[PDB]
Amino acid sequence: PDDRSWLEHHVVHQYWTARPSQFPHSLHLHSNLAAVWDQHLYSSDPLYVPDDRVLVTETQVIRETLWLLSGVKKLFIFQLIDGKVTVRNNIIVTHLTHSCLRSVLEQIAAYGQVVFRLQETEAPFRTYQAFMWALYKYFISFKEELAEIEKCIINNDTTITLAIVVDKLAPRLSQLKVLHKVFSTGVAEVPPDTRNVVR
Amino acid sequence: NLNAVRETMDVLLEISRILNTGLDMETLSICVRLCEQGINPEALSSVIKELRKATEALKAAENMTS
Amino acid sequence: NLNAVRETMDVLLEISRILNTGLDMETLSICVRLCEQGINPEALSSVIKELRKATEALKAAENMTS
Amino acid sequence: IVNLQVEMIKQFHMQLNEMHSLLERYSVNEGLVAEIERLREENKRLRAHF
Amino acid sequence: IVNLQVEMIKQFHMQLNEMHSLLERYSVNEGLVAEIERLREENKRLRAHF
Amino acid sequence: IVNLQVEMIKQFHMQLNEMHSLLERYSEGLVAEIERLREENKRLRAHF
Amino acid sequence: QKSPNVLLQNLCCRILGRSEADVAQQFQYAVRVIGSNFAPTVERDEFLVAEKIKKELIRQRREADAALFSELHRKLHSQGVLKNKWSILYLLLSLSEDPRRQPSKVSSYATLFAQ
Amino acid sequence: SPNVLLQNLCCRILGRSEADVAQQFQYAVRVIGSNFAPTVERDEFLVAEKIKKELIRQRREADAALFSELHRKLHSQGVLKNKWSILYLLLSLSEDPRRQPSKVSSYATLFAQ
Amino acid sequence: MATPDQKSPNVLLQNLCCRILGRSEADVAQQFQYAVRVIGSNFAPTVERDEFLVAEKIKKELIRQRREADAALFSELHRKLHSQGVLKNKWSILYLLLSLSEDPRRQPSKVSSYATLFAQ
Amino acid sequence: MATPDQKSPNVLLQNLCCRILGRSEADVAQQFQYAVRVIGSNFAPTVERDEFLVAEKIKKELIRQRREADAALFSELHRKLHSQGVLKNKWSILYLLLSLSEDPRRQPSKVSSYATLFAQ
Repeated sequence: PDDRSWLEHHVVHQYWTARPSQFPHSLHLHSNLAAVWDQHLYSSDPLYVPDDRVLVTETQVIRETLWLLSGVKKLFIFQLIDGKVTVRNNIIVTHLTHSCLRSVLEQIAAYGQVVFRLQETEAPFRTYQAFMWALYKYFISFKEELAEIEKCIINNDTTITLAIVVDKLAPRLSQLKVLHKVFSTGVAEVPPDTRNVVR
Repeated sequence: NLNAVRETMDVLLEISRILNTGLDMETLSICVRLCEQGINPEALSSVIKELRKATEALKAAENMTS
Repeated sequence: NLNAVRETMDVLLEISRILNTGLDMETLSICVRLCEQGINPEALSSVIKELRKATEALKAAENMTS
Repeated sequence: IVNLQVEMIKQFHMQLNEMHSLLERYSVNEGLVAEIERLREENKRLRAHF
Repeated sequence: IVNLQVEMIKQFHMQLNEMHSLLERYSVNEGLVAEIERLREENKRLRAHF
Repeated sequence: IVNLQVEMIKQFHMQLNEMHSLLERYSEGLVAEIERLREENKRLRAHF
Repeated sequence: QKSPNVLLQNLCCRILGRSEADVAQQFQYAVRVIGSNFAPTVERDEFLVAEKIKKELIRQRREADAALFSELHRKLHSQGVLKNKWSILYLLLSLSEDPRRQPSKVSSYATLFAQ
Repeated sequence: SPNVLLQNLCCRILGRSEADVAQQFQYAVRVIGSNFAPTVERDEFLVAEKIKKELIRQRREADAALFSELHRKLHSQGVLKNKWSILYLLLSLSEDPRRQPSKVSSYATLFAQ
Repeated sequence: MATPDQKSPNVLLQNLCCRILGRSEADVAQQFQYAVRVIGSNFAPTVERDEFLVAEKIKKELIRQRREADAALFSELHRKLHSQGVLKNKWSILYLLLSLSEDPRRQPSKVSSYATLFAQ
Repeated sequence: MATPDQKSPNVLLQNLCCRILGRSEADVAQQFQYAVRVIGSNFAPTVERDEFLVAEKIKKELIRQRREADAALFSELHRKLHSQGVLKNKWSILYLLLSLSEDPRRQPSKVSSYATLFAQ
């Protein structure tokens, strides 16, 4: 286990495991904004009981976000409850406020929930088969860009921030929003008991 | 009050005798006074049990050494 | 009287064997003598359990040192 | 439970007394302290007599 | 169970205090050091007076 | 409860004995030091 | 008003018939027990303790001891001298012995640890 | 003396000399010296019935009959003064052969050294 | 993680001891040590960690003590507290309060002065 | 045939402690001593030594936790484990698993930092 533990320390921390991975971070105000905010909260309200927050890396958050956007189910940070992607409440990042991170992750989770509903499609009929095929082609096109982003993240040569990733996905995110609305109207709005001809 | 205390002590002695407690008049009176003065009955009972156990151990030691 | 003691010891050994108590004739006789001498059965049971645990620990130690 | 508590307390008291006696036996510079005091008294007597 | 816990804590405290007192009484070689210093001073006085 | 009490008493006894042995081990040295210093002073005097 | 400790010591000396010097270990054990936190007595209610004692005596077919206990309890209640009747009743119940059951003569084996 | 008899019994059961069982003897002396509450049952017949029921519960009906016969023989022999106490002890020390002995984990041996 | 400058458990225990005993912190040092020992001991889980179960138990206990009005008041106060949502650990506070309830009819067994005898 | 050097229960317990704490064996010495004290303590026999009885108790406990699906899954897994026959002490492992089960519905009573005081 010692050699394996050394690799495990050097192969990316088990933070994705429920074991708390403590990672060293800069205590600079701009870099320790989460810690400074915790300190201010601790200083300001004598009734404030510190909730257990999980520290996640920004790169780790980005990777998990890409995996969610890649349609992966059973994410650790974003939990799927009743088909709704929900963020785990005990997650914090060094550079974001819990509320700000929660808001951004909530927007991402809403788009992920849309994808998830779209991801569940079985294709039982010729028209539904064609819609599935087109959806698959769209998802392929999106996964290509997602894989390129993941490759750039893996190279780790350049600072990639969540804002940069969101901006890169902005056209794709707009296309996804339009597709979600169109799909909801074309399929989700169709009553289940409608005749296949009527559907 | 004195007559009542004497009657209570006599009643306690009679109860001990019927129950074969092994308490004498002085020990029974002391226990009654302690309980009336607020002594925890569990502490008093433990003390009485320990004294009886010590007397039985001393009698067993005297019979084993003789 | 001797025949009665022998019969009682044989019955006790048979009972221990059928019940898988693990007691030998000497240990059973010692336990019977202790009970006849007034030993508290709860204390005796605790002692028997502790003695069995000690015997198992001693047998394990003897097997490990051999 | 009361009987168990009382027995445990009695055993604790007995064990404390036994430990006191054992520590007195094994710690026992007291005899050495007494012998040093005796040697001090003898040296004081030798100083007074000289 | 609460009573048992409290009794155990009380017994632990009492035993710690008893151990402290026993160690203070029996370890305390301070008396032996003082008596050795006294015998040294008495021998020094007996040497100066001789 | 009886089993717990008996086990606790046994463990207390064993722990007391172990602590006694450990204190004896951790608390002859004086005699050896005295002998060494006596040897050294006698050697110094003889050499001198 | 002799302190409770001195009274308990005198009581122990009187009951055991030994000098204070011969009961030092037993005195220490008693002091440890009394100062030790003890679980609440089985019954801390005078009427509940009396009813439990009556039921236990009737179940053991000890009607004479039950009648004697009832008479002593009536006398104690009418006398009104004791402030904490429940404590005395609990003590008496805890010290009760079945007269039919031959006092378990403390086996000489207890002497082994006395030395 | 009862103490010497108990020591001999311990030595015989453990198969070790008296000097090797000193800690177990001390533990036994401590257990015996503790004040015990009165036993639940001091009646020979109640103890015998409890022993019979316990033997029957282990589906050992033959062993239950053997136990009842041995108890009858012991009662008629009149050698034991406290039949109820001995019967209660035997019942308390009885082990169900069907219930796998909770094997004292080897881990206890680690501290023995 | 918003940890209010919560004076250390030692300081809180000292303040509690001083308040309950009515003595200064310096006079409760032995009691402070006892408190630290008690607090440091592992306690079995509380009988009930459910707010509604604790409320029902409190109501039943108050009714058994013939405090039906106090039971209704407790239920209303509990509803108000639950709606307020200020407390993070409602179950713990409810369990503590239930455990600390005292029957006014049962004369407090005045802790005999005798406990002081063993302190010497 | 040199049965893999299954390090003695003390060494295995030390490795387990190191794994659970995420620290080296040298950093868990006090915890190792605590473990040795616990392991040397006499533990009462398990309530149930029957594999099928233990499985039924687990199913009942899961049903009490309103986990009926988990109770069925547990019964099926227990049947499969019993049929596989790889484990020598099925009753002991079942008792361990029952002791280690955690109720997802009971909000974790966040262990007050004060518990660390006794850890030293």
